Amino acid sequence: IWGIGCNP
Amino acid sequence: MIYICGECHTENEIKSRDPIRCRECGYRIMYKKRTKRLVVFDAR
Amino acid sequence: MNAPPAFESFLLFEGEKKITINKDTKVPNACLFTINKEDHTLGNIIKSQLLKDPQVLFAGYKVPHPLEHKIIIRVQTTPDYSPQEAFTNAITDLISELSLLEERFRVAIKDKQEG
Amino acid sequence: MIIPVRCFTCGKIVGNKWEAYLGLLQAEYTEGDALDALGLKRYCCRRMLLAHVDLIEKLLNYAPLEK
Amino acid sequence: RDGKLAKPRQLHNTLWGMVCPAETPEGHAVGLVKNLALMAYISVGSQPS
Amino acid sequence: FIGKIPIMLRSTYCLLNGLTDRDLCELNECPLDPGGYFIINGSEKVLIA
Amino acid sequence: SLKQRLKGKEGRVRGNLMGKRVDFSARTVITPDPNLSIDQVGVPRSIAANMTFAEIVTPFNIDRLQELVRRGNSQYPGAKYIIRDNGDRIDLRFHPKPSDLHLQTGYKVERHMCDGDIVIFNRQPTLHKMSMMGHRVRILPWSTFRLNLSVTTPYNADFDGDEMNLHLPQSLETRAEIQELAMVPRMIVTPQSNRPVMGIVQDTLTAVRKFTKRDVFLERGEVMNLLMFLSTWDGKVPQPAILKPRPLWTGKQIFSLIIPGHINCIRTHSTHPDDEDSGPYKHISPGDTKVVVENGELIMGILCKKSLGTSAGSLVHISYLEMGHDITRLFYSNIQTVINNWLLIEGHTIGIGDSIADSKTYQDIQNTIKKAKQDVIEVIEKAHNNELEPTPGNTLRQTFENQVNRILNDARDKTGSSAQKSLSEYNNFKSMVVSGAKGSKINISQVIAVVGQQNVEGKRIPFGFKHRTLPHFIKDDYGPESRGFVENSYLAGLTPTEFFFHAMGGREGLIDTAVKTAETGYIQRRLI
Amino acid sequence: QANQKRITTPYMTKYERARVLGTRALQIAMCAPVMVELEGETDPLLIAMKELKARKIPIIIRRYLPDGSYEDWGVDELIISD
Amino acid sequence: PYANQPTVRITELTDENVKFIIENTDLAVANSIRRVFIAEVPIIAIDWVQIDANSSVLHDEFIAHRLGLIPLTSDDIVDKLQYSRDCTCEEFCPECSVEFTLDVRCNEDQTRHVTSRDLISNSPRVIPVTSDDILIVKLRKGQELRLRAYAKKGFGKEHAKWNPTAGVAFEYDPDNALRHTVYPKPEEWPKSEYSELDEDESQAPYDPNGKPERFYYNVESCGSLRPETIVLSALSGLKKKLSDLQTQLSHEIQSDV
Amino acid sequence: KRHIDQLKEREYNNYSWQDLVASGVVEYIDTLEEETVMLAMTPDDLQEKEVAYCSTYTHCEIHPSMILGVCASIIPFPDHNQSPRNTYQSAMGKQAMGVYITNFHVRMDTLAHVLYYPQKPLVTTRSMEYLRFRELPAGINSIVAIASYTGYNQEDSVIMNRSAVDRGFFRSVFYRSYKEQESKKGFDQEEVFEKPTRETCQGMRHAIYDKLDDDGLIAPGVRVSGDDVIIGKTVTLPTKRDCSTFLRTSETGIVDQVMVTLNQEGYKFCKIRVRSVRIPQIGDKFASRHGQKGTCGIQYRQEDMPFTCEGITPDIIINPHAIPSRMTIGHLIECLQGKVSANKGEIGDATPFNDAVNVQKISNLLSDYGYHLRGNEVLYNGFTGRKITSQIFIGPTYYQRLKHMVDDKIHSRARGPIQILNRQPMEG
RNA sequence: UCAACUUCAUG
Ligand SMILES: CO[C@@H]1[C@H](O)[C@H](n2cnc3c(=O)nc(N)[nH]c32)O[C@H]1COP(=O)(O)OP(=O)(O)OP(=O)(O)O
Ligand SMILES: [Mg+2]
Ligand SMILES: [Zn+2]
Ligand SMILES: [Zn+2]
Ligand SMILES: [Zn+2]
Repeated sequence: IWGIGCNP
Repeated sequence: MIYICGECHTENEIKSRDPIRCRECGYRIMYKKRTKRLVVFDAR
Repeated sequence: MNAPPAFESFLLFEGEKKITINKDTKVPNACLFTINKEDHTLGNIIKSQLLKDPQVLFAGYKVPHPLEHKIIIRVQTTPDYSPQEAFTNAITDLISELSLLEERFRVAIKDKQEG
Repeated sequence: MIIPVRCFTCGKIVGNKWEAYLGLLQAEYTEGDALDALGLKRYCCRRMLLAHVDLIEKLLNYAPLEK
Repeated sequence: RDGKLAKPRQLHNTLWGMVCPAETPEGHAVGLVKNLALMAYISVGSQPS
Repeated sequence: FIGKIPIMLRSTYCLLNGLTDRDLCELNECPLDPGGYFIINGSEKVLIA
Repeated sequence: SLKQRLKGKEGRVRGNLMGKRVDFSARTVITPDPNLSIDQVGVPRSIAANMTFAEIVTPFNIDRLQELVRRGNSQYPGAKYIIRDNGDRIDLRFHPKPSDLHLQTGYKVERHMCDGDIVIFNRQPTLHKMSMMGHRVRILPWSTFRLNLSVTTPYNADFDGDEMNLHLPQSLETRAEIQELAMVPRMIVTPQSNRPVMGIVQDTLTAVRKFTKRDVFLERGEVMNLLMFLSTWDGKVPQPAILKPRPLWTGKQIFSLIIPGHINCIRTHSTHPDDEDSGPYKHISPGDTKVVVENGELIMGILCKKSLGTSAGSLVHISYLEMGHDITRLFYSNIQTVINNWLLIEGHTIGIGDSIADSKTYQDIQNTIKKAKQDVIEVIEKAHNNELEPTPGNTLRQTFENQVNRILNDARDKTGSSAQKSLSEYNNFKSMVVSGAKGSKINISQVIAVVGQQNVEGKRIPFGFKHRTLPHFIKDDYGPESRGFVENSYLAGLTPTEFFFHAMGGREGLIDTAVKTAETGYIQRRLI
Repeated sequence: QANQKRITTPYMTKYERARVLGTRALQIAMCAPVMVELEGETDPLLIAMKELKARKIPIIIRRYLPDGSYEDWGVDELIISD
Repeated sequence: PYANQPTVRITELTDENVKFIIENTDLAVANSIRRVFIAEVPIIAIDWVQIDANSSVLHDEFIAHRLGLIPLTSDDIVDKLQYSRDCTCEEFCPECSVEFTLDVRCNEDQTRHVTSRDLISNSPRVIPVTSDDILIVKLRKGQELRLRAYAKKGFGKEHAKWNPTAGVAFEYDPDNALRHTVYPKPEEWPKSEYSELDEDESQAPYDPNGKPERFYYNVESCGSLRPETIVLSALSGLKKKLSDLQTQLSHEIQSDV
Repeated sequence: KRHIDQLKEREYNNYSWQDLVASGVVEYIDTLEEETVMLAMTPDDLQEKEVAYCSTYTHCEIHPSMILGVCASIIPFPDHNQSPRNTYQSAMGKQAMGVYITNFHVRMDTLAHVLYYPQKPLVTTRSMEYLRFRELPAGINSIVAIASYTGYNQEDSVIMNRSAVDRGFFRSVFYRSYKEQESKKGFDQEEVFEKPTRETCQGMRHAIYDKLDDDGLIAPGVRVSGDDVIIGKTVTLPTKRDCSTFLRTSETGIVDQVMVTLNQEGYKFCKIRVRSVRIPQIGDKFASRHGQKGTCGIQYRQEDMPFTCEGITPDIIINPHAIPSRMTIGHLIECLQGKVSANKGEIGDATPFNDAVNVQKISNLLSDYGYHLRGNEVLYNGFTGRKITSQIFIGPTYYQRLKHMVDDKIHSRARGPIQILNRQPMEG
């Protein structure tokens, strides 16, 4: 829910 | 004991091994009626 | 089902002492007063009044556990003074202060009314 | 179900004020003005009347078990 | 519920406005049990004639 | 007579249908009760879509 | 069939022999208790009255056991049964049995569980051996198991409705085995990663960070009150750091009395400038970062998860490796008690004002978002005009997605950095993040600046409808808003499409958790 | 085995300490004579710990080597882990 | 080495409120006086209920709860009444308790509001602060409430039903000069009613040698005890607790000797 | 405006939603048609001429908040919370105690929990009106401080005010109903409701059979402690076998209603309902409307709780450490809006996508009523009286009492009953 | 004071 590399 | 009727709210006395039907209304749901012994409630 | 009765908070059960005094071996001239069935109301008052005393080197109070009902007051005094004497003097001073407060509050009441 | 006696937070009696609150609301008073007229000052007490849902009136519609 | 595939459970875009995005059970049934949105209606059926 | 079909409550064939809240209270039924369930062997059962 | 009886889980081999339901076990909800020690657990009276321990009547304990027998099952500190030498179990619950109340050496009194009993405490799943640990019983009012908060991390337990199993050893031999092999102070350091399993956590960690700042100065009464809760105190008040104008101690000076023995440790605080070590003020550290404990005295530093947490070389780990497990138990307990009372003084909170940022900060965040959206538009135009060229190993679609993702992630990071610059010293989000007690800079940034890109299956929000994400967006829109980017913060409030896309991301996370449990469990069973 | 050719560790392992303390405790609770002079200790496990500290527990541990052989190490001979 | 001499100035005195200021006193003494206001002032409240007939919608223990929370005038006899534990007689008697009775039936069609007025006390000094009224229950036609209750002396430490006060407002250092509370942005914070600062100055200058004094109290009565006598009873009860403590301490010191 | 004015006069104007549909104003669109339709979330923001995103909108959403279901519609400010937290709140709101139905007295349902004093939320969503949450609410508004007080709120637990609990706060009634049917299976073997006799009936128990009336059924109004005999049923033995029902262990209730009827078969059928009044303990589970729950860590009296200058002590203290990781900012906004509403006298509007209710506007409104903009308040420590140095966030938040209570979960075993096949301790 | 089954909840 954050970014592509983070968390969903 | 004495059972209060569900619908007409008239107490009827039904002996043991007797069908549960109130006289004068015929409703088949009776209620046992509150006990004579009294329970103490702490207001807390 | 495990709820303690409310009266346990302040009513001593039979065979329970309100005050037990045990000396503290780690330091000379120190004592530890355990008050049962008491709370912060008495503990903070006594600790403050003990702190006001100049010959009291250490004064503190603690509730060892919130669910249980006990107060532990450590008092250490200077040589030539006794921690028990410091505790008694604290209690008497607080009693005197409260009595003066009562008299002056009664006077203030009577003056706010009737004028 | 019925207006609680005593505000939970402080303990001021709010049980006697529900019928007066409803009457003041019928008068014209806004909820806040009615709460002020009843003397409720702290928001803890105003929550008691403002958020109360009186279900006792709905429960009284059902007929009693014993008449 | 036994199937561990994370495809049938995910909130699809087409669920917008018709199935609640928030309300789903958690456990073996995440995303498999759904709830209607407030304004959603379900067709009752009609004769095509 | 071929059988008995359980009736969904507050549907058109339920006795509670078309009754004002006062009449529902006379029958000891809640005006706010949604209906949509069957009473089978005394238990309320809800068909899940 | 006979095969089905013996075959799987719930079969005889696995469901009845490898594991089985056992007696002398109690399950109830857990609630916190900062006042209990690490090894102590809090047991309700009813649980303690049902469970029993058989004690052999000896000449030295015959009087106490006969008193317990006289009390019986009804009065709580009593005995449920008396087992004779023959094996006959006289029952103390049912009827006085006045002739059978007598005790002689060799009889076994099944006394009720009392304070000081050793019990195994368990939480499911028992992933590692720290999930079953031996605790010393303390009987407290009310109906929940009460455990120290340093012990929550090994059990993976939080007090939000969790329950814990309790198993009571029934023999002196197995009681000694439990006490030595599995006592909680003996389990502090894990063999899995040669790090402590337990550390200071939650309120105590934040309050320790605040307590050990240079600013903290404690007057005489506060110092005495805090020393009251230090169990290992020698009874001597340290000479205050500031003798004049008014005698004022320091938080570090009092925490030095907590640190046991003579422990030497050097750590660094989380907000330690990398420049400080290279440049001047190495040992002065203007921010009071770094941490130096010499001779068991905190000379300088602010403590956080890096010093008092579960990591190798921590003050906790050094205490275990140097002073022993008993003294380390006392160390944990004393930290929690005195720092929780100072926290009663100072206080801690979270409010809306923490989420609010400066007006300039909000303006900068908005400008960064505008610039990023404009750059994404430019990239989309390059792709549409076919100017874009594929990155090696990637298709044109993949390289376009990567470029857009990079732009959006860099803007998100810049907005997050602006939000974090905005934070004051008093900010409580920052307090919890700096201490390491809870939260992360990612959370602060999402709260204050930008929630970020919502991605499902490692890609931006997919085109679930026909060639578009939602019906509100036009077909073939690859811009940030269409594909899931959430520019509003949580405090600002997500717009409806951002809300749905955020729901999609959260759903993916929940599905991942639920699916994960079973596969990992199978793997663990196979390995064992 | 003999006093010579003992290959196992001189230090008592944690498991040996646990089982020795538990066994001695159970014996003490079963009216077994107590070697050390208890200083008002009425708990069998505490008395067993006290005996272990004084190296007066009358037990010899038989450690089975994986080849099938055994070595008899007295509790006194073993070095207490704690 | 001795206790300070406190001074009291009463600013407001109304049948429901006492606003006063205590000067030259310790923070611990002031806080514990407030604490005794809340928890350790004796009062009279119903603690025994026996419901002969309850056909109301509310169950019996709900009715008992509501009856216990009802305040009862305890101005004078609460000091005369003994605790039930202290009283020699078994159960309850006129010296240890007060008896109330409720016999209400809704014969009429209109809903009957059972109020505290319907509670009838055997002793005139204790009345349910009726001299609207607290609503115990609403009765539909054909619904009846009959009960007997006993009201006993007690203080708020046992149960909140025995709290004599509604809200005790306690404030010290109205302008932050001891810096006991450190404002992150002082200007955003509203001024206190007792504040003497000018509008420009958010906080008073830090006083390094200061100690909390001049405590401000506003004690609101629940109607059971007059707000003046709440404060007087609290002071007297705290003094009595200290004197009992001193007696036990002297006895134990003598025993040690 | 014509349609809206006629709907506003809905009753005594005979204009309804169906007339709105018949006019062609609104239309029902399914997912397949949703694929072929350009929608606008709002008319003003989107249809009106601007930098032209789309100039071919074919439909407009009536209101975005309708994308949520029944349970998520009660969540106030759901757009300010993390997404998993709204799922958690849906799940927990299915578990809150309230008045489930108004006819709860007539119904004899096993495991019925009904709250003493339900309250409607001070911060409410508009769609709640259509969920009847005002009519049958579940939960109480409570003064909540987000603070670390004594460590008993740590992790996810919650400190509670014992005085408030003593004044009726979150007190519930648990009704358990027991059913027993006398039946005849063998021609000579029958079951009869009767008070069992020690000599006449072979099977008996230590449990007291005195409370049973002549018919064999306990009368209403009798206190029944755990393992007492609710219903006395004896079977003729081809002397008699005791099949009498007993209370569930630790029920400890008072009989409410005893109904005696005839089932479809014609046999006598008895239902007995038992009241157990459950006061909040220090194991019970309470949750906000924002997906963060917790058991009661400890209960402190009003003298011990921290107090404000006005004398207000929080009903509930929750640990601050809950907020940061979960990012449930809707909780903080709901406390602020509840404070504003309670001081103003209105009921706050927390519809998900209002766009007319910023946090700054709520803060400015709270400033007018004499409080700090952000809702922080100077709290005085209850034990010592000293001002807490950090000003603490206090406000009225709606809390729900979940059905999970410690008394139902506490269990212990010591050489009890054992299964026949495995000869191992039983399950449950 | 049985046992199978299902479903629903709790981590
Ligand atoms: C943290 O991990 C725990 C454990 O792993 C254990 N657990 C829980 N459910 C299961 C399950 O189905 N199967 C297995 N094997 N274990 C399970 O529960 C996990 C977390 O779950 P959550 O993510 O909901 O914890 P919140 O973050 O939600 O805590 P709030 O703020 O409510 O107190
Ligand atoms: Mg949990
Ligand atoms: Zn009839
Ligand atoms: Zn109030
Ligand atoms: Zn008497």
